[PDB]
Amino acid sequence: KETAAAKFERQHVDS
Amino acid sequence: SSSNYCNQMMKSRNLTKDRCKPVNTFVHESLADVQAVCSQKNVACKNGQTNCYQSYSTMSITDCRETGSSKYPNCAYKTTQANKHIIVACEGNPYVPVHFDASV
Repeated sequence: KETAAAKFERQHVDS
Repeated sequence: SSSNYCNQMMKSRNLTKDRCKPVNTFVHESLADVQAVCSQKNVACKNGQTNCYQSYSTMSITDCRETGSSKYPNCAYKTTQANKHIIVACEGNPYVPVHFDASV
């Protein structure tokens, strides 16, 4: 299931 | 729901598949450089808590904001590209970004 850190990455990082 | 960057990425990253999210910011930097902000300049978060950190440098960011015309299911976004300092709230061990507090 999705952690807060994983959710931050999915929603805000576009490497 | 359509072809500009924000419409495409908000859908792909599962932000607008089941609602229209009003605003969202994407940072165009490597993940480890975004994670490095958690040991840069400590600042208070908007809510006064103190686990926020501001990047020393500006980072490439795209702001996505719903137009006045947007309605689910047809979410529509205005795309604004800018280079700004980001502020993130950090938690855990490893101490990593968990919330985007602002760009300045």
